Amino acid sequence: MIMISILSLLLSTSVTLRRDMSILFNRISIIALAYCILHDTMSLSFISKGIGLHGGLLHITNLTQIFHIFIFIISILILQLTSFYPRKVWIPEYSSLKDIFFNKILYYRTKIINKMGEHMKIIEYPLILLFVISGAVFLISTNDLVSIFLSIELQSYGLYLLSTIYRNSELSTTGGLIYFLLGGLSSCFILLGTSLLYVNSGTTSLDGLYILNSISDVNSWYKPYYLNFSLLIFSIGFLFKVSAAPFHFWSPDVYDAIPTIVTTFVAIIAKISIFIFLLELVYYTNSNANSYLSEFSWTYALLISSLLSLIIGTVVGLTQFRIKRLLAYSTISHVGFILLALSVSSIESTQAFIFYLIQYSISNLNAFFILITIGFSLYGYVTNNKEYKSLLDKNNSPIQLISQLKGYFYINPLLSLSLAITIFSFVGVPPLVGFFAKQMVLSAALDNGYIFLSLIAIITSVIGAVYYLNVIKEIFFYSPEHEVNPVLNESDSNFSLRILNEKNVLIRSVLLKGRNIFISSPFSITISIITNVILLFIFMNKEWLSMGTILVQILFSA
Amino acid sequence: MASGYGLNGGPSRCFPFWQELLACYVTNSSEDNPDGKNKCIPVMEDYYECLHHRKEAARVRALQAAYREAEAKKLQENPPTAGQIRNLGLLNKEEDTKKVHCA
Amino acid sequence: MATRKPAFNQHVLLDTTPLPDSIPKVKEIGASSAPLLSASFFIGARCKDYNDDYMQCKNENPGRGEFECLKEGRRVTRCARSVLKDINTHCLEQFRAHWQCLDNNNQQLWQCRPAEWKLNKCVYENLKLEKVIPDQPKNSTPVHLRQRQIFAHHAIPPWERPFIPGQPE
Amino acid sequence: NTPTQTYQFPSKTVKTDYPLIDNDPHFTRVIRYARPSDYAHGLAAAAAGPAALWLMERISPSQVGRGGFAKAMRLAGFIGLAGGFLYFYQRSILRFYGMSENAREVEMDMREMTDRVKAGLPLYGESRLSPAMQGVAARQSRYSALFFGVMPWFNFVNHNQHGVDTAKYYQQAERELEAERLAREQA
Amino acid sequence: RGLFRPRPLLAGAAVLMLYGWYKLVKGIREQNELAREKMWARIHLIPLLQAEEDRDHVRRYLADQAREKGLLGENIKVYNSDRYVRPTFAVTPSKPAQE
Amino acid sequence: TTPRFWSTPLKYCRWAARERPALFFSVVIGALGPVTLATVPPLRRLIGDVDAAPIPLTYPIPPGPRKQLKGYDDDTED
Amino acid sequence: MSAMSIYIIFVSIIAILFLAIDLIFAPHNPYKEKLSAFECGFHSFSQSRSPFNISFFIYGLVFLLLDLEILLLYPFAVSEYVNSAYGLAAALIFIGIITIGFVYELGHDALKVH
Amino acid sequence: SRHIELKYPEVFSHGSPFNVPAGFYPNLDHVIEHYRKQHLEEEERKAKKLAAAAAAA
Repeated sequence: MIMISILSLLLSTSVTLRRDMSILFNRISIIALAYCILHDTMSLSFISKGIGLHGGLLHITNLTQIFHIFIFIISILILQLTSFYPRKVWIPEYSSLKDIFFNKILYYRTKIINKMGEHMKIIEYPLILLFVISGAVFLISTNDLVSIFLSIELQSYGLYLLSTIYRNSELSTTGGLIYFLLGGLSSCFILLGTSLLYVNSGTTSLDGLYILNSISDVNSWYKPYYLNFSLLIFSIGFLFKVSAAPFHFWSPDVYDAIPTIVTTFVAIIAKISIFIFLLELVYYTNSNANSYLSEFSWTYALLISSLLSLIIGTVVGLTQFRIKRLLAYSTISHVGFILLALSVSSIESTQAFIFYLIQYSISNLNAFFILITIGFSLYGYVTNNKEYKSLLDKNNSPIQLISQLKGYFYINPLLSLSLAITIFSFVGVPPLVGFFAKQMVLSAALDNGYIFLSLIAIITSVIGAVYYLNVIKEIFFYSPEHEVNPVLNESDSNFSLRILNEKNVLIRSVLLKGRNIFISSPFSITISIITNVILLFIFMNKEWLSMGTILVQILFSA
Repeated sequence: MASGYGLNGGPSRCFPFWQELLACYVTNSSEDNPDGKNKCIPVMEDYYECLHHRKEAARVRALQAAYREAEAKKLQENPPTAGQIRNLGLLNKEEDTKKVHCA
Repeated sequence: MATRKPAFNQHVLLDTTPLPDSIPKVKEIGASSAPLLSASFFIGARCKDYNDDYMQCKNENPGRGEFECLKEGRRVTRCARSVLKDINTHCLEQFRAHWQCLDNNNQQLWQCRPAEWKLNKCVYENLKLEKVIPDQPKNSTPVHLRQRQIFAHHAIPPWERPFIPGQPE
Repeated sequence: NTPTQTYQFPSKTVKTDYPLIDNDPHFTRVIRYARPSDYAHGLAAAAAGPAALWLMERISPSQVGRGGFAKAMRLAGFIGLAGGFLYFYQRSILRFYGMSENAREVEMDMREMTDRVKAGLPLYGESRLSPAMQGVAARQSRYSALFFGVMPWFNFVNHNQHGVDTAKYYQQAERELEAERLAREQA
Repeated sequence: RGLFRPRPLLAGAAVLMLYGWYKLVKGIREQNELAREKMWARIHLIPLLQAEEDRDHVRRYLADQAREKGLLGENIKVYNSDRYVRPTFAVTPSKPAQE
Repeated sequence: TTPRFWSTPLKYCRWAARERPALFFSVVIGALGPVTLATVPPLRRLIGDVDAAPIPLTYPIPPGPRKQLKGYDDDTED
Repeated sequence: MSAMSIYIIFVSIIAILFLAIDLIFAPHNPYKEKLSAFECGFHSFSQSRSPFNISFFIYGLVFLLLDLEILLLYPFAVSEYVNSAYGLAAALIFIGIITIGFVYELGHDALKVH
Repeated sequence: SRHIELKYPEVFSHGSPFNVPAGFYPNLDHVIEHYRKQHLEEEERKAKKLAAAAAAA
């Protein structure tokens, strides 16, 4: 269904050079991703560690289908940023259910809604996003070495093309260029990793590789050394893609350069798909009996990366003045918790890994919506800061500085508290969802003798909490540097709005000012839901946590 | 190797060795007896031997140095010519075939 | 030795060691490629059961049937020397004309159909051996019993008739 | 007569709550064994797509030019129809897979097949494809409706590799033939 | 000038292209049948040819097993299984024929 | 000037043939294959044209037990 | 020795024999204005080693991908008897997805330099 | 669990159908017996559970 949607959307896009069709191509992509969810929900009535599909090249697991549906739902939420205009004129006179469904409002809205903005004029943008989803979804379902390479390239190439999609932006072309070049080096390690596996084992299926690893584990001419250190080179190419230290220098630079609406998809989706693929490959290749092979485990790279990502992520973020250079370092410290949970291969660590990855994806999505919404809210605000006049690509990245958020509690108080809750959830403060995620990973690692990494993680969290608190200190401790625009609220200039009925007949005409302009509901409702999930997780915890208990029991059963 | 599809449109040389190893694993290993898969250790070594030929290269190497050193020590009386080897098994070259066999 | 086709072979290794006295001895087939193709349909007309028995023996000893089907192999060789001698005691001019034609025509049966028809008739009237090809389409005349060959470089004389056993001239 | 062997290929066992009828059921069987709810749900699902795009248009107009919405409905109409049929197909085949309640399908399968077995016809039909190409096709499409959201696939090959022992069908037909002979005697 | 009228040239082209597709149906159908004859002729020869090849393989295997038990004293087991494996490597003398 | 396909599909087909022949007839030729696939094989079988049996590309190993043959044994050599 | 290798030998020695004759038996009098670039009689700015505008680079980008696509069809044309209907279907799906990308190139007018 | 269950047991049916040497493919009759038993055991087990629900009507 994802491919049928790609081919159908590509056929309509191919006969149109009309840029006014971009908003509607994006709304159709949201309907298409909702059919993929219905199909994936229908496929969840079986219990199994895996069923080979299409000649053994692909496979389906309950874990596979849960993660595809999550990828499809995250994608629907990100797609909202290109399928609805950022600002909406709302009036109490046009607020009933009868009014919404049977009455029309006419006013000049090109400037108020930013109809001809860059995020509203790229025609192929929802089409290229579907390509990354398709690559992400196959990679979860891959069963073969050749399948792995093709799917990670389909994911990677579309991410390069999304980073360069703003062609008239020098900043985006550079982030796209850096990402493509360094990601091409990343794929050369993945290809070398797969090639050495096939060259030494004669097989291309992971299912066959797992059996060779399992027989080999006992307690004289062919010792299976190649498996661990072919998987090590294989793993290094994926630690780049998730941006784990010391292969993380690229993401702070690229995330800050590309447009913010683009950075939300580019920085979230690839992590979800790669960590799920690595999870099942970590489980099958674990040796249940300690031997010489266990001394050379490729999973040691995952512990080095988690140890480094915890240290690098929290320390280098201390002196980051750029909001998006800071979110990347924040992610680098969070993938350290994900990597540490993944490296301890235990029922408790696998539940902790599943739950941390889902909650951080929804929480990091909340941060990006708030950032994107705080920017669009500055339309009726004016500033005189020499620093905010020297910023580049202000349309693609409206908020680029932490200082630009100074005094935002005095401009939008509840939107600022939404960001405060999301940031406090990144710190790990109870009773927010991020505390429970972090303490589940700490639990599992404590129970498995990884005491030293648990001590490192808690110490880095206090270091990482320093720059989190600096964001909140700017939003609440200082006065705003943004003032209301004097012309858009002057009590002498207003625009006129007509309210029409079901058949083009005037009911009443109203004269409106800049105080009658608000954030469009798709972005306020989305932020409201994710904020409330973070806040009240302690009351809605049972089904979500029990989903991961069952998925992990299946993976460890039989 | 393990695919079953070789270069000539026929099956791969190490496919019987791979099918035997998988058959051994499924027919001996289970959750009830984890250590039943130790039966697969010789079967898994044969699959690698079919693939890389390290054990056979070591056998021929030892046998070839042993063979050659005996040839030098062996008494030599008359070496067959290259043309005489070509004549073995022909229509009307009974004399040469006999000389090749020292008969 | 390996079934891989060599790309850098410059040397041939021969063993003059004979098979041990334990294994019975079979004199090998002496026909060349052209005589063997000209008599292949006769092989299978008489030796099919033994040709099929040796193959089912090897499939019944997977990986080991070389050593464990040596008697069935000796039997197929004997069955095949029997037809060759039979095609030599009788029908020897026809047999030679066919396989001598086949060597000059890239060993392509459709390029020597008149010599095949003459030999096939002489084999039939002295050995009761017929050329049978399985699963040929019933809608059309068998290709080896067709007057005109579309891929034959020389057209078949109108006066040369295909051999169909039973029906007279 | 009895084929003397009823499981010839190694199949994958999936833990499911209902009896497995066919791991690779032919396209026509999926459509024939479809319940009338399956046409009700698949028609509602196909209408949902364009109706979603209509509702988004009424509440939040896209501000598109004169012919754009009609173009977008044609894409939303197809994508909804395409996903509606995939949803309609999945409901019927999950019952063949034993992944949905299938008592009705289990009983029509046990009659249709025992009707083919008493008639001497092949259980799953005759393929024009070779027996190895039939296997590649069984391997490609078995349990393939569980990947419908990503890559779709349908079985259009009359192969004989469906994951079930066929002995039950031959057992019933002979017992049905046993009862037929005794009934025919009293005539 | 009707030598250059688009219609009669379209007609004569459709005739020639339809006639040549008829001849192609007959040709390939005949060749697929010639291919069946070449394969059945090969199949009758396979069991006498393979039988001579197997006698040579058993004879060369037995000789090398005897040569090792002399040169190396005992036989080295390359494979754990009892199955015959066609040799990838062979002992060769230090010199070719003198010619 | 140019016809819209959904406004009038038959008018668009005439314009595309006359004014964009290379592209229009590419779609006709390409579509003719699936039409050939769906219609010729039924008519071919209706008229009795039978698809031929596949030629053997491996030795045809017969099924069933071995035939327990007696002939061409070692004593028949001389 | 094989004919193919000997063929490569000869064509190389013919390229040498012609080249050697001219390098030995022809006059050689190189001087300043003889060794200058042709520009129809008047010297101009040397600009052939500076970045130049190619207005058909989008055609080179597409040619690379389509070259890969027709290469992935050559195995099918030499394997049709075995592929049959089941293999023809996949080859048609492959061509059909590739054709949609070509329709994108035609509709977006990428190949229509003005 | 330290035991791998093939996600794709149908890999036992792989291998080229052409140019096959006689005696090349290993007999997998013990393998097919195994998988037959898993299928018969799963369906048997399912048939008992559904009958229990009818008894609890």
